[PDB]
Order: sequence, then C-alpha cells, then structure tokens
Amino acid sequence: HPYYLRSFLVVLKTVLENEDDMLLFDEQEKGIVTKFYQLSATGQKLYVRLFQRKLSWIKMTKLEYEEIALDLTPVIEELTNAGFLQTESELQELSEVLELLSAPELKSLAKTFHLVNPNGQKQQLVDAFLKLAKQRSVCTWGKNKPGIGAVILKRAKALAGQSVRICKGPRAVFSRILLLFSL
Amino acid sequence: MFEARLVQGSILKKVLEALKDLINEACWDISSSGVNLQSMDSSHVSLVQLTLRSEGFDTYRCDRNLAMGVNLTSMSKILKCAGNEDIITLRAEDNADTLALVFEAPNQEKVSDYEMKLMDLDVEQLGIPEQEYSCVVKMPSGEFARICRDLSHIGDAVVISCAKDGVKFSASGELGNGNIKLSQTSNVDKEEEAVTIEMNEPVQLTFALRYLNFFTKATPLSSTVTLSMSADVPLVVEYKIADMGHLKYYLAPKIEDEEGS
Amino acid sequence: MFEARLVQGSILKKVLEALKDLINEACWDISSSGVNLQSMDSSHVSLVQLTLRSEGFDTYRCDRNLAMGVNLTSMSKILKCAGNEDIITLRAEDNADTLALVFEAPNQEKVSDYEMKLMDLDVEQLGIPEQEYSCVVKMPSGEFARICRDLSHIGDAVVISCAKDGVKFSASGELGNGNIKLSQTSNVDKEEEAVTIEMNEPVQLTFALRYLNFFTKATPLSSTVTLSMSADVPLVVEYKIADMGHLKYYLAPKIEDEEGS
Amino acid sequence: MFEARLVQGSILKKVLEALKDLINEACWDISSSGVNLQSMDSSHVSLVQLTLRSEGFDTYRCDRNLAMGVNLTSMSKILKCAGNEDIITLRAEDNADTLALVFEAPNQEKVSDYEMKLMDLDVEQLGIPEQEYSCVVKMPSGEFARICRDLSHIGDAVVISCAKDGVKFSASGELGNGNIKLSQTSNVDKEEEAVTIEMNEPVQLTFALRYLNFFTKATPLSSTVTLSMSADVPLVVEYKIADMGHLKYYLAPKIEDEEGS
DNA sequence: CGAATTTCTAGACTCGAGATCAG
DNA sequence: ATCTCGAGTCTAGAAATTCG
Repeated sequence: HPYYLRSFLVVLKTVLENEDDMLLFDEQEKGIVTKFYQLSATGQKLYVRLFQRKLSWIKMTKLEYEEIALDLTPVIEELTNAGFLQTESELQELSEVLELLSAPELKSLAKTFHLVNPNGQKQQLVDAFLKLAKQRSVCTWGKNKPGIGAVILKRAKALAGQSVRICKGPRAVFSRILLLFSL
Repeated sequence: MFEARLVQGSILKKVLEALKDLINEACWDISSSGVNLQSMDSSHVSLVQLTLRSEGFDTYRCDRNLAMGVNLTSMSKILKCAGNEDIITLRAEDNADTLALVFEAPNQEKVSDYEMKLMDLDVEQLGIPEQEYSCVVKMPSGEFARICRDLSHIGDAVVISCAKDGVKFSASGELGNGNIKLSQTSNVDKEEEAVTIEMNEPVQLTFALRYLNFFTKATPLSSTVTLSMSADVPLVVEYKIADMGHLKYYLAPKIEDEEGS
Repeated sequence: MFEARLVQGSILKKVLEALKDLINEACWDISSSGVNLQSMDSSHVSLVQLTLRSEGFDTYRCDRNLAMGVNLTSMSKILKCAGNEDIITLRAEDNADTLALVFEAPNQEKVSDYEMKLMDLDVEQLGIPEQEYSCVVKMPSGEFARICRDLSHIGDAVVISCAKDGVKFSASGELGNGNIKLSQTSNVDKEEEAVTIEMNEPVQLTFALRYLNFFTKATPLSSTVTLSMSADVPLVVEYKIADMGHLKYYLAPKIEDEEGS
Repeated sequence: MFEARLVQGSILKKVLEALKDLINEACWDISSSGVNLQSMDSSHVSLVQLTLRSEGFDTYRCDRNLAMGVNLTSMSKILKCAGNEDIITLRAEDNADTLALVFEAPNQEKVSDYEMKLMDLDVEQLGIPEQEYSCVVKMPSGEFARICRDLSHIGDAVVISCAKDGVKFSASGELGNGNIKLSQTSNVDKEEEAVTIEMNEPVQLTFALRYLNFFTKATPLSSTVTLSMSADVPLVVEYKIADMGHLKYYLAPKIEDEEGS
C-alpha cells in the first residue's frame, strides 16, 4: 500500500471503532464512507490524492499518476458514477471556465473576441471577459435575451477540454472526520 | 459555372481589406443577380453585408445558385499580391472547391493564375427586418474616420447626439472628456463636403469606439458615409461602392446600465 | 481667470512633442509676462526651461499668477489629436482643476473642446545664474540632429572640442571611433547655413549621447541651435520659438573620471 | 598601403545592404585588378561572388595583395551613417590593423572619419568553374522581386520552367498553387523593360523561396537581372554593378524527393 | 505617388514570484 | 528537493508621417 494510504486508512479505522463518532453522522453519512470501502484499490487511491489538493477544476491532461495507473480514464468513470467526482458536463459557470484556462490560451481567446487589452494579465482579462458577457447583441441571434455569454461558454469549454472536480457533497462530509482525529 | 470578369481590381482589394480585420470566414453567396455576402463577427455583436450587383461586372455568367465558404484571411492575402490595375477574373467550377483567381495586366505581358481551397460552412440565414430611421446623417468619410480615431484616444464609448444644429460626438475617460461637433453645409455643392442631417425625433445613444474604428477601414471605398439610427435599434453605417453595390455594417448600442459598472 | 488664444497650433504641438519624452509632470507658472515652465527631468540629470512672452499670443489675459501641475503625457496625447492648422484656446477658470483646450478649424466647421484634470505638484525653484561661456556656436538644427543620430550608432559619449577650423564632434566605442568635423562658414547670404563659432578660451568636454538624442527632438521648432558651453558648467542648448520665446536645455558635462573605471 | 577614392558612395551602400543579411564575415581579396569577394553563406547552401574593377574607382593604389577579414554587419552599420551623395575614401595602412573611412560631403564643408578593427580569418578559396547554360533569361529586376515576394505568400517551393513564351514560376503551398507566366517580348526599344529568353534544351528545376527573397535585396544595384541554369547545376543570378563590375549569386537546386511514390 | 524611413507592435526570451513539501 | 508558472525585457516587421 502506498504510504499516504495506510495512514489515511488509520483515520477511518479508529473513528469507526469509537461508538460516539457515528452519533453525529446520519445514515447516509455512514453510507457514503461505505461506498468508499467497496471501491477498488485503484479507485480508492485516486480519491486520496485529489483530497489533499485545492478544490478546483483540473484539466485531464495535467494528471500524471504513474504509480496508480498509466491510463486513469477507466478509474475516473468509476468515481464518476459513484458521485464522488463530477465531469465537465456540469461546468456551466462562465467564471469557473475562464480561470481554468491557462495564461496563453486566454490571450488567444481574447484576440478572437476583439478585447480591449488582449495582452494584459490573466486577472484583467477574466473580468473583461465576464463584463463582455453582459453586453447586448444584434439581429445576429435575434433579440429576446442577449445570452452572449453562452456563445463564450461553448468556445471556452472546447478550449478547456476534459476536466473534473471533487464533488462538494462527498468532500464536505468527508472533511468532517479528520478534524475530530486531531483532538 | 461561375465566371465574373471585373476590370477594376482596386474595388475588390479595398473590399477585402475592409472585411479582413473584422471577419474570419464568410458564406460567399452567389446568384444570378450578383454576389450577396452576409456574414458574422466572432464577438457575435456586429453584422456585415455586401451586395455587389451584376451590371457592374464587365462579364457575368452563373448557371446555378452557389454557396461558398472562403477563408477571408487567405483571400485577403492573395488579393494583396495583386496590383491596383489588374483585371480580377474570379471563376469557380461546378462542385470543385476551387476559386480560381486570375489577374491580368494592363500591358498584357504577365498573367497570374491562383487557386484556393473552399470550406464547408453552416449556412445560417438571417432575415434583416427593414424599419424606419429617425436620425439620418451623411458626411464625408474622412471626417468621420478622423473623428473616431481622435475619440479613440480619450475613452471607449461615444455618445452620439444627433442634434439638428450639428452632430455632436462625446467621449469621457480617465484622461478627461472631449466633445466634437460639426455644422451643416448649405452652400458647398460638392458631394464630398455636405453634412446634411435628417430629423424626425431627437436621439441619443452609445456605441463602442473599437467597433467604429473597425468599421471605418472601408474609407477608401467611397467619400460619403451615411449613418442611420433610431431608438433601440442597431446603427447602420453604409458605404456606396460606386455604381456596383453597397456595404452596410450593423452595431448594437450599449445599454445604459453597462456604464454603471 | 486665464485665457490664451494661440493662432499657430503647430508650435504647441511641437513643444509638447519635444517635452513628452523627457518630463512627465511640470509646474506651468503663468503670470502677466507670459507662460513659463521650469522642471528638471525625472532622471534628475537634465534641466528644461521654457518661456512664451505675452506678445506672441494673439489674445492674452490673466489676473492672478497660477501654478498648474499637468501630466505631460496626457497633454501630448490630447495635442496629437489636434490638426496642423487649428487655433488652440487654452483656458482655465477661477479655482477649478480642469484645463480646457479648444481647437477650432479654420473653415469654422468643426470645433473640438477638451477638458483636463489638474494635479498638485510641489513648486520647486532651481536657481539659474547668468554667466559667460567659452564656446558659443550657431549652426543648423538638422546638422546637429544628424550628427547626434550618426554618433549614437558608434559610441555613447561625445567629446566636443571646438577647434581652429570648427567643431570636432568626436566619439569612441567598441566598433571604432568617429571624428566628425564641420568647417566654419561666414560668407553665406542666408543665416540658415551659418556655422559661426565665437571663442574666448579653448574647451573640451564630455556628454551622454542619450540625453543629446532626447534634446534634439525639438528640431522642427527652429533651424538655429545655439550650443553654448564653458569649463565645468552645464551645457546650454537653446532654440528660438519663432518670435515668442526660447526653449533651453541644461545638461551638466560628464566627469572624465567616470569613464576611467 | 591601400587607398580607394569612390565618387559614388551609393554603390557601396547598396552592396553592403545586399550582403549584410546573407553573409556575416568575408575576405576581400584586394589586388591590382580590383576588389574581389567570395564567401559561402553561414548556412553553407548559397555562394556569393563580387568583383569591382580598378578602373571604376576614381583613384586606386594597391602596392601589395592583402586580405581584410572584416565584419559585414559592422561595416553595414557604419556605412548606413553615410549620406547617399558622399565621396567614400576607403583606406588601410600597409600594416593591416585598421580600416579607415573618410566620408565627405558635396559642399566640402563637413568631413567624417571612422576606424574599424579587422579580424584574421581562414581564407578558404573555392574555385568556381565556367560552364555553359541551357536556359538563360534576362528580365527587369523589379519584376523578379515582385514575383518572389508574391510567391512567398503561398508556399516555399518555386518550380521554374522556361515555357514556350516565357517563364512559368509555380509555387504550391497548403493554401493553394499559384502559376505566374511572363510573356516574352523583345520588340520594345527600351532594353530595360524587356524579357529575352534563349533556349538550348528544356529544363525544370526547384528552389527555396527564402534564399530567393534574400537574393532579391540587391534590386537597386541594377534594373536588369540575368538568370542562367541547367540540369543539376546551381542557379546563377547576376547583377551588373553599373560599369564597375558584377555581383553574382549562386544557389544549388532543391533535391526533388520521391514524393510521387 | 511609390520607395525609403521612422515608429509602433506582435512575438520570443529570461527571470522573479507563487505552490507544495519534510520536519 | 521538485515543478510549473506568469511577468518583465528585448528584437523585427507592419503602419503612419514626410520628403522628393
């Protein structure tokens, strides 16, 4: 077992031992950790790493975990159906996509949409892009409600590519055990 | 089989230069009445149109209606290689994906044959609804271009006040604010000097100056530019391509609440 | 309230272009005598002075002496928008913080009105003691600009060593060493080609070429540079603003011990 | 000692401009006959030759043969500082350590002196052979420069083929393929505005556009450019240096890979 | 009125500045 | 100890002004 895992399993073992710990957790809170156990060794280790990283979207091309699996896509689907992970299909917020893009990729997008300062810093471009989504449109799309930000979203999603983020539900519930270990 | 022989290549050069910095791809609609371009902008806010008629072409022949997707940047690059006195001879074979440009020479000693690869575009049909306009303004193109270029330095939004005493632009920025006004022309009979203004109802709007700067690239096409606008309708900037057609631009006025942020 | 009406806008355009790359904030001292300026550069090496007598302005009026801290870059950008034949009408009113530039086209068909935002600058006065110089040369401005530009490619420190027959704008560098030398001329009908030199004592100095290249941006103002230099005294580069004033540049000579290390 | 007094400095300016972007270091084989320069380029693909006969210079004195290995970029930088109407007086002492340039002025009122640091280089002499050629074409230099510049916008492979009534420059890039044909005309009295082709056998070759664009930098030197080529023989591009000498450019043809298979 | 020129601008280069970490 | 990243810095080419 990889070093980070046994120490991780220790946390669940002692907490599930003392009878007072589950008294503050409801039935589904005990069921979600149960689903963790029935995950395979490959599936269980993947959730370990993303737990210690910051809660944000991460590109699929940016995970290189050779110690668990050379091809992680079958593993991601295992967490995807279990609800521990969510894919880009739920990525609907414009602000989340813009910060997900890299610095040079955002510059190229700014050139296409004719931004005021295409060669600014990443922060200045994001607010300009978000501001741009509030502008009106022309008969190009009719006029019922501008919705120009939707046009940016489809272009931005294609640029970003595949990405996943730790689901808050499992994250918030699982973040509720390691602190009581520290007392 | 499409075959159009245009004697003045400068007109095509100017048109392609005007469309190159605002548009990437276009649906080069062709028919038996003349080229009728209607394309888009990437930012999805400005709409362009072009209506090169058939009588202007020296020789025209079109068996069937065609739709072509031509890379505007590539066509502009090809056209830049031709001089301002050649004889453009656009010709496309039936379902051949080739726009065979041919440039002749006034001294018939050097001919150029080119070819381009067509593209497949999702033809989106848009029906522009004609409407009445309140303020109609026509003025020399050079003055309008100079006004836009001058106001670009100060701010980014221009508040056009189509007042009957003279059109009055205004832009406010962090460096201050500056308003420029013109006056109607009554005695100068030259068509490249009239600033005639038409009134039905007073108007006051706001547009992004970057798009106006993009629009004014077609200044060499004609000397007189016509502006038409009304309440809560897009602005129409129209240039007349001699006796061969016209070139219209569209722009969506900024919302007042946008300036609050 | 202060109001100045200058017929020739080209003079102000050229002055602001000359001062835009050397000074960013200046203290415009306005009195009944006329517009005045004195602000040593941001690098704190070179000193710049400016004078505009009241007789030059077509219409002048001022009640109380003022002091305006104006961003020179913004003023240069604003003046660049003005044309080459407008009638600048600078105006400040009471105790506001706005500079009101007004440009009027000669054909009274386009009136541009701009407004600035003043800022507060500390009034620092540097004493300017009149003295007597050794090498005084009057020579065409274009020749000085060409000499400085040519020597900028070889080295970065000229050695002006006014000689028996004329100046000796030598230099040195890794590529080599250029020894330019103009010949004194006296029998010239026009004063635009005079290179007359007046000597009392011999002189030989050293200056930074970057500052000289900055200084020569004011070539279009006149055509007679009046380099005046003497021992251990800052060099004076003076131009004549038509019949309105003078624009003097002050530059302390470099120390030969600096080049030793 | 070596002293050359050249009335026309523009010739040297143009030559150095032509040679600056293709060759960095060269060896000037100076003899009583004149000035010689053979130096294969940095990429070791193209070769450049040069000859200036002694009779061309207004004054020439060369007691012994030397070999001045000088930096071409620095020489171009120095020469750019000279006017187009100067009288260059290249000089070098018998003790080969420095190069002196004595740029003058037509009004004998301002002279310029410069010095250079020579370098020692390994003089690798390559003996080019004298061979006949199959297709020889002479045509205006402006047309050649325009053709190369136009084709550079499409691909990087020119396929020259002396056709029935002229040349058949043919590029083929990803964007498309452009064929340019020149009509052979000789009835024109002005030989400068004439294209003459002499055939001994058909030929078809291929070349790189970057090298042709580099070659065409010597357009102002002469109006007529002569092209000579044969089977598996480098292309020869020759420019006549007024009545002084000639400037030849060499380029080995591209190797046509077995792309058809 | 086209070529040359200078100036402005897109692009590549080098380096300081986060982020994580191990105890 | 490992790593990526963005941010400032510098050139060469396109565009605007001017001279001829």
